Amino acid sequence: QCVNFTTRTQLPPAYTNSFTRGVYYPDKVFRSSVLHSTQDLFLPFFSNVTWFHANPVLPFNDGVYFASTEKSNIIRGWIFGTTLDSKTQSLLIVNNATNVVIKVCEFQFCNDPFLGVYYMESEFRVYSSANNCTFEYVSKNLREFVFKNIDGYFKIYSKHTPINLVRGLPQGFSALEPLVDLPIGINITRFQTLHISGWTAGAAAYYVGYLQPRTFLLKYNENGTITDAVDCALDPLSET
Amino acid sequence: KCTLKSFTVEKGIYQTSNFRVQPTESIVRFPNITNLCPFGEVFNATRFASVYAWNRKRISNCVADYSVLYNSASFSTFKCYGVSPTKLNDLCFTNVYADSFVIRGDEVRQIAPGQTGNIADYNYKLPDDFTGCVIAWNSNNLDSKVGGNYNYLYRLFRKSNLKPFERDISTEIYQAGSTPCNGVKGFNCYFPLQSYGFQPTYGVGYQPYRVVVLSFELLHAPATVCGPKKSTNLVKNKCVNFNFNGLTGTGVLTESNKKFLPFQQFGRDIADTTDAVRDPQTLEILDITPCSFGGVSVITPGTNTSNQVAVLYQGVNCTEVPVYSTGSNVFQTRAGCLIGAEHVNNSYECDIPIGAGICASYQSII
Amino acid sequence: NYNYLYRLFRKSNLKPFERDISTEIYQAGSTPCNGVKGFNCYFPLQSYG
Ligand SMILES: *[C@@H]1O[C@H](CO)[C@@H](O[C@@H]2O[C@H](CO)[C@@H](O)[C@H](O)[C@H]2NC(C)=O)[C@H](O)[C@H]1NC(C)=O
Ligand SMILES: *[C@@H]1O[C@H](CO)[C@@H](O[C@@H]2O[C@H](CO)[C@@H](O)[C@H](O)[C@H]2NC(C)=O)[C@H](O)[C@H]1NC(C)=O
Ligand SMILES: *[C@@H]1O[C@H](CO)[C@@H](O[C@@H]2O[C@H](CO)[C@@H](O)[C@H](O)[C@H]2NC(C)=O)[C@H](O)[C@H]1NC(C)=O
Ligand SMILES: *[C@@H]1O[C@H](CO)[C@@H](O[C@@H]2O[C@H](CO)[C@@H](O)[C@H](O)[C@H]2NC(C)=O)[C@H](O)[C@H]1NC(C)=O
Ligand SMILES: *[C@@H]1O[C@H](CO)[C@@H](O)[C@H](O)[C@H]1NC(C)=O
Ligand SMILES: *[C@@H]1O[C@H](CO)[C@@H](O)[C@H](O)[C@H]1NC(C)=O
Ligand SMILES: *[C@@H]1O[C@H](CO)[C@@H](O)[C@H](O)[C@H]1NC(C)=O
Ligand SMILES: *[C@@H]1O[C@H](CO)[C@@H](O)[C@H](O)[C@H]1NC(C)=O
Ligand SMILES: *[C@@H]1O[C@H](CO)[C@@H](O)[C@H](O)[C@H]1NC(C)=O
Repeated sequence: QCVNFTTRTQLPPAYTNSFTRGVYYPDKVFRSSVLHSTQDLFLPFFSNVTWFHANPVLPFNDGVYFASTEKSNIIRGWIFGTTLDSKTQSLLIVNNATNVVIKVCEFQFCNDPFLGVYYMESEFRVYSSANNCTFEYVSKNLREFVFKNIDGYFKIYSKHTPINLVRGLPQGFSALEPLVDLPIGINITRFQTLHISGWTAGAAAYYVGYLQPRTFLLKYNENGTITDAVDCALDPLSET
Repeated sequence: KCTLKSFTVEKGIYQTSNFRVQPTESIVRFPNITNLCPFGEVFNATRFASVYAWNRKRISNCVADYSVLYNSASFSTFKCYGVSPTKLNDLCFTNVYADSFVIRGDEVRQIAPGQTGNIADYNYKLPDDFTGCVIAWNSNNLDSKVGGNYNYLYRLFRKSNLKPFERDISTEIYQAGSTPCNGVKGFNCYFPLQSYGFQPTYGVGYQPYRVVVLSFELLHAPATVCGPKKSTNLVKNKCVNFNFNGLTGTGVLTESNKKFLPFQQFGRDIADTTDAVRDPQTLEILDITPCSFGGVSVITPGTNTSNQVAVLYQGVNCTEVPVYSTGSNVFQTRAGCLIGAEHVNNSYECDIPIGAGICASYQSII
Repeated sequence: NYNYLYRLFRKSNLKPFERDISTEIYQAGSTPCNGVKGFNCYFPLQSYG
C-alpha cells in the first residue's frame, strides 16, 4: 500500500571524523583489571564516517556501524537484503517501546517504503505481499548500533547515551553491550533505513561507517567494564 | 624400594608418588527449558484432512520430547526407519515436517518407502530414502459415523503416479479412453475421487485410521528441535565434576561476591582459567577452586638402622588425609602435613630437611 | 534355506573375540516382555532368505 513520490530529498553526503567510537564487548566472559588483546571486525579509529541528512541503498559488506543523534526515538525501521524483493529472503526490523520486532522473509518493497504514522497510530505500508516465512521475533540522545553477520549468526549490539552537543560525535568512550542474537544465516549485501511521517521529514540525520578486521587492546576495570581501547595498526606508538 | 629399584635404602627423604582428592559425584545444571513444540494440536486435533489433501505442519525453534510420544500405548502402528526411537531424544535435524491424514486400516503398510498402492501412488508418495517415523492409530470412535462418513475422499484414477512429498488437489475428470469429455462423466470418463465408507459396523482393517508421518530435515541452518536435556541438583564444599550449561570442569564450588554484568555467563582471571560461574537456573555467581593435590614423600632413617618411616604430604591442609589414616600424632606445618613423627619443643641441628625452617631426625622419629 | 541365523537386537555392543548364543526375547520398548513378545518385544535372532 505505497505510492511514488515527487520531492526527491536527495542530498550530498557529508563527511565527519570518526574519533574513538565503535567498541563492543567481543566475548561474554567476565574479567577484572586486565589488558586483553583481541582481533575482530571493528570500526578503525580516526576514520571518516558518512553523514546523511529518498533514502538511498547502502552496501552492508562485513559489518555496519549506524549512529543517530536523535530526540524521542526518531529512527524506527531497518530493511536488510540482497535483492529486496520476493526472489530472495529479506529482513524487516522495527524499533518500538519494546526491544525489537523482527520478520525474516520475502516481501515486496516499493521505491518509498515507510511505516506511516496516524495522529492511536495504526499504519503499516512498508511492503505489499507476504508469501511465506517462519522466523518472527518480539521482545538529546545518541544511539549506536553495530550490525554483524558472522557464520550464520546475525548479531545486533546497541547502546544509548545522553548527549548535549549537536553537530560532532561526542569525544567519549563507551562499549556496546550485546543486545540480540539470531541463529539464522543470510547473505545480506545491502540495507536501507526506513522513512518516517505527503511525508514531511527533512531533519533525519544519521552516521554510517564500515568495519574491517584488525586487532585491539582492551582494558577491563575491576568491575568488568571496558574503559580504554588501543588500536594496533594505527601508529608507531600504538604498535609498541 | 620399588622406586629406587633396590633392596636397601639409606637415610634420607625421597619422593614416591602423588595424590589428589578424588571427586565425589556429578552435578549438571541447565537452563529451565521451555517452548515445547505444539504437537498437542497435531496429534489431538478435532479432525484430520483427507489423504489426498494431507495436512502439513512445520516444527522449528522449540523443544520436542519424543520419549512421551513413544511411551504412548494408544498407537497401533509405530514404524521408524531413519533412526531407532530410543535415539530420538539424542540426535536431531534443523526442522520437522508433519503429514497428517486418515486412511483405511489395511492401507497403513502402504505408507512406507518403496511401496506401491492406490494411496502410495495417487495420494501420497514417500521417498525410498525417507527418514523419520510413521504413527497410525485407530479413530473409529471419532472419524467413523453410524450414518456413513463420506467426508473423507481418496484419489483413485490418474495417468501418472505422485512424486515424493507431493499433494494433488485436482478435480479434473479422468479420461481413461480416447474420447474427450467437457467436464462430464460418460463412457470412459470417471471421477478420480471416491468417498470413504467408514462405519462402526465395519470390521478390523476397515475402520478409519489416523496416520501422522514425521520427517526430519537437516538443511544447513542450525538444528532447533529435539528432545530435552536433563538437569540435576547442586552441592557445595565438596569438589566434584560439573557440566554447567556445557562448561565442564572439576573443582569445589563456593559462594562468590564478584559482580557479573547481566550479559556475561562465566568469568576468568588470567591464562584462560575459569574462576567464577553463574548457574543457569538460579542465576547466582559462584567460585571454583580445585581440591588440593600434592606429592607425597617418605622420610626414612635408613634401612640399616630401623624400618619405621614418616610420611609428608606436601602443600596440603591437615584436614583431608585419606592405611596411614591415623598412624601416630599428626603435625601440621607450613610445608605440609606430617604423619608418623612427633613434634618436640627442643631445637637441634638439621638432618633430613623438610622445609619452612623445620626438619626431622631419628631419636622414634622427631 | 534357513540354516543361517543372525542377531539384530542387543542391549549393548560386543567385546572383541567372544561369542554370545543367548536365544532370549528382546525388550524393544518400555513394556517388559516377561517371557512373552506381545508388543515392543521381538526375537533378536532370525534367518536369511
Ligand atoms: C517458503 O519460502 C522459502 C524461501 O524461498 C522456500 O524455502 C526454500 O526451499 C527450497 C526447496 O527445498 C530450498 O532449496 C531452499 O534452500 C529454501 N530456502 C529458504 C530460504 O527456506 C520454501 O520452498 C517456501 N515454501 C515452504 C512451504 O516452505
Ligand atoms: C566498581 O564497583 C564497586 C562496587 O559496587 C563500586 O563501589 C561502589 O560504588 C558506588 C557508586 O558510587 C558507591 O555508592 C559505593 O559506596 C561504592 N562501594 C564502595 C565499597 O566503595 C565502584 O565505584 C565501581 N567502580 C567503577 C569504576 O565502576
Ligand atoms: C526456573 O524456575 C524456577 C521455579 O519457579 C525459578 O525459581 C524461582 O526463582 C524466583 C526468583 O529467583 C524465586 O522468587 C522463586 O521462589 C523460585 N521458585 C522456586 C520454586 O524456587 C527459577 O528462577 C527459574 N530459573 C530461571 C528462570 O532461569
Ligand atoms: C585447614 O582447614 C581448617 C578448616 O577450614 C582451617 O580452620 C579454619 O580456617 C579458617 C580460614 O580458612 C579460619 O577463618 C578459621 O578460624 C579456622 N578454624 C579452625 C577451627 O581452625 C585451617 O585454618 C586450615 N589450615 C590452614 C593452615 O589454613
Ligand atoms: C573525512 O574526514 C577527515 C577528517 O574529518 C577529512 O580530513 C576528510 O577530508 C574527510 N573525507 C574523506 C573522503 O576522507
Ligand atoms: C547466500 O548466497 C550464498 C552463495 O554462495 C549461499 O551459499 C547461501 O546459502 C546464501 N544464503 C541464503 C540464506 O540463502
Ligand atoms: C492424543 O492422541 C493419542 C493417540 O490418539 C493419545 O495416546 C494421547 O493420550 C492423546 N493426547 C491427549 C492430550 O488427548
Ligand atoms: C649397618 O650398620 C652397622 C653398624 O654401623 C654396620 O656394621 C653394617 O655394615 C651396616 N650395614 C649396612 C648395609 O649399611
Ligand atoms: C612446649 O611443649 C608443650 C607441651 O609439653 C606445648 O604445649 C607447647 O606448645 C610447646 N612449645 C613449644 C614452643 O614447642
